[PDB]
Amino acid sequence: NLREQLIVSAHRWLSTMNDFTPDAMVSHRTEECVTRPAPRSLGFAPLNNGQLRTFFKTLTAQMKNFNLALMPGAVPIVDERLRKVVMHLASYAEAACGLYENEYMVVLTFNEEGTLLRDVIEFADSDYCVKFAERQAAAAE
Amino acid sequence: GASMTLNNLREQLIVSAHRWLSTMNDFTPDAMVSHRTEECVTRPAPRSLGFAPLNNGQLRTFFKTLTAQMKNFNLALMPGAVPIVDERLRKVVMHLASYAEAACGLYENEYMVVLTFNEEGTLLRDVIEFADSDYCVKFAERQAAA
Repeated sequence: NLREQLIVSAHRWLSTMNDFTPDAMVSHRTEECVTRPAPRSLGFAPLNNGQLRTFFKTLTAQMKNFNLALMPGAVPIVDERLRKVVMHLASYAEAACGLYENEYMVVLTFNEEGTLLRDVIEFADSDYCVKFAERQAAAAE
Repeated sequence: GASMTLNNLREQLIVSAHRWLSTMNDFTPDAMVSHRTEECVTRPAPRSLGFAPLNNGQLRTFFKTLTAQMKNFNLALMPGAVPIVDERLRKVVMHLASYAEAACGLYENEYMVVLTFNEEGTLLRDVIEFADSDYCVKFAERQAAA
């Protein structure tokens, strides 16, 4: 059943982000998979798997105990025709300048079998991203 | 008629999602709260913006303010985005861009919206509006300065 497979693959993706190693975080993707941070005002460019893995190499060295979880009451929204899963998520991590806590709407798109990830839209709380960058800059001096 | 067999809830949900967009672009308070169930709320997100949900009456009052302060409003799918439809849950997800003209200049926001419809797919029963919160905060600043 396609709906069940898409949900399994969406939970697997969540699991690989929580593994929080660069190899695990880019696992189970198609060759041409693209990760697209959003909203556009953040100015973060999309990433292929190699660009993403390189970014995670530094991310996983600067943050610890990353956790991604469904928001309370949130469920996977599944479009079987488009092989898409939408999830409302919360993140937590530990940084040099304290705690990181954010909120996201994520759109996952899978291949036609529903077994490999081929697109991610990661729509973050941009106010929090901006504030966190201010915190990092504050620690820089 | 009744003895013909069927092979279209997805198409119905897409029609109602596009109707929601078109009535938003009509940009009158009445149009902007139309085709909703009696208990429907609009839920601003992320939580950091600090806004509680608005019921139909609260939302109409909000839009009376908004339609008095902005001109040439447009709400539309982001470039290249299409509606994402979960027939089982009666949900439609849309990545949207807004445009309007205010006293302080342009209003240009971006959202991920989750519409939930009633079982028949003909009335909106819930909206989550996940906004670009940095833009929201900056636009509040720009408005205060003016």
